[PDB]
Amino acid sequence: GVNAVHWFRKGLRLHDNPALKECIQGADTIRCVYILDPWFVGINRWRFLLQCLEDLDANLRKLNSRLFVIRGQPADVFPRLFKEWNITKLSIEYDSEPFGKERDAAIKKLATEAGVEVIVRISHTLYDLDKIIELNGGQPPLTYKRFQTLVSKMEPLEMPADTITSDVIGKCMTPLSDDHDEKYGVPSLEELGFDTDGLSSAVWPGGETEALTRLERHLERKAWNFERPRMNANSLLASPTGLSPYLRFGCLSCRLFYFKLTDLYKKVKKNSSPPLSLYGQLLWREFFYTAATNNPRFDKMEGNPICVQIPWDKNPEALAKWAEGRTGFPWIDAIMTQLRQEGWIHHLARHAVACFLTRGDLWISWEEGMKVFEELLLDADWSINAGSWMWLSCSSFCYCPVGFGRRTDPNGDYIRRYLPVLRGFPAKYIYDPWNAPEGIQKVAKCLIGVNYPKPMVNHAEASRLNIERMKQIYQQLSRY
Ligand SMILES: COc1ccc(/C=N/NC(=O)CSc2nc3ccccc3n2C)c(OC)c1OC
Repeated sequence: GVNAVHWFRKGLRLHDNPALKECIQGADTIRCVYILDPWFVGINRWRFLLQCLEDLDANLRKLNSRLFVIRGQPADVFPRLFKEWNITKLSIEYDSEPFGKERDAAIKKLATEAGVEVIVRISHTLYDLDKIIELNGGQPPLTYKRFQTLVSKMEPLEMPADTITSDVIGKCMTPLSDDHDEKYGVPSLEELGFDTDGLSSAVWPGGETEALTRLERHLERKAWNFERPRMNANSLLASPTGLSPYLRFGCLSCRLFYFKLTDLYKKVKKNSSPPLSLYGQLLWREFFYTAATNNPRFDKMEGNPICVQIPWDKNPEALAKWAEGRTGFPWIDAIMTQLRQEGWIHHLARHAVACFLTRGDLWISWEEGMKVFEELLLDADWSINAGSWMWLSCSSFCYCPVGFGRRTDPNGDYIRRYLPVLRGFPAKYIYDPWNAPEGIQKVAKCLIGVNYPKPMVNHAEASRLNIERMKQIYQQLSRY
């Protein structure tokens, strides 16, 4: 009969999954596979992924199916699967990222050689990015405002695809052996080799089920403005309404999010012509995917045509201090600790630690900060992470590491939550503990230089030098 495989990579969901819906159409058997290579990334990313697969597996059970988790690399695994399962249809959600496109072109050639039809559908982005690039003339818009103009002229988005249900599955069945778990089951972090003794309950549980619950809560919060919210101290904490990791893994469809937001706006504001500001989260995301898709050096400075060639410092010791939250600036270190422990920090917290590392204090390449966020951050994939780091560092498209935190959370509770060694300090000194008298340091049981490091730069001197560097660079921008 007709034996189909849907290959999950992103799009880790059953709702709005047109590739999977089309693949099941006219198929006698369906197997959903995730190809896992744990030896080819921080532990919170692995955990989030595994939880996404457990959720997918549980939701597939409802359809008399299971997720097949296969170890290895797609180029080695799919030829054997095509033969051992007699596959003639393989579906994927389209991946616009350069190395994804290259991988998928290689797989499509194997599938062509084996007599397998490849179904590719766009549903990780709102638009066909290639059509945006055609509308701008063959080059991506390199400013957000130009991106918004292009997008506002595009044909309206079609409805998200129907969720896979039993009436959709129909006659299509999944052949299952009794030892499915032993051979195809979702592994634990331990079975990938990680110690989990230090881990607590995940602040960001993976999965489509979690995503659809959060989407509902997110919309209620927006219904009880549609303008960009203002950050306060509470905004720094992970929110039960946060959607960004779910959008990054495809647990939540960006198109379903778009339609629900539009429906809420129309119900609350009573106009069918909402401002594109309603969609800023999704359109910035779409902007960077568009910028990145045809630029295989998007995550690099040298050889990247859109990146200013800035002579960054090379300083592995300062880089590691920043990455490990040992800068001696409690605001910076608390943010980097939350990122390390939980996998998410507020975007203005991102601005602060990125400015500190790059154009503000340490003059280290944005490429280095990007790699750290890649390991630790749940919601930033290759295109978004690179684009955001170039944007922040003034490389394409000055935060005070004391006063920003002090203005955001003057009582210092954010610091005390993530930097316990500093809990004894009073508010007057919690953001600048080097300024506390030796008496206050001793009472706080935290000698600066012993129990918590001294600040790694003088901010005023470092920012003054770096602000002059960036002014001179842009005063001669064509040189760079
Ligand atoms: C240093 O790294 C980062 C720096 C900044 C941001 C985002 N800051 N967001 C704003 O300033 C308000 S608008 C907005 N919504 C977006 C959604 C996606 C991508 C960009 C976005 N922008 C600009 C970030 O998150 C992606 C980073 O992580 C990699």
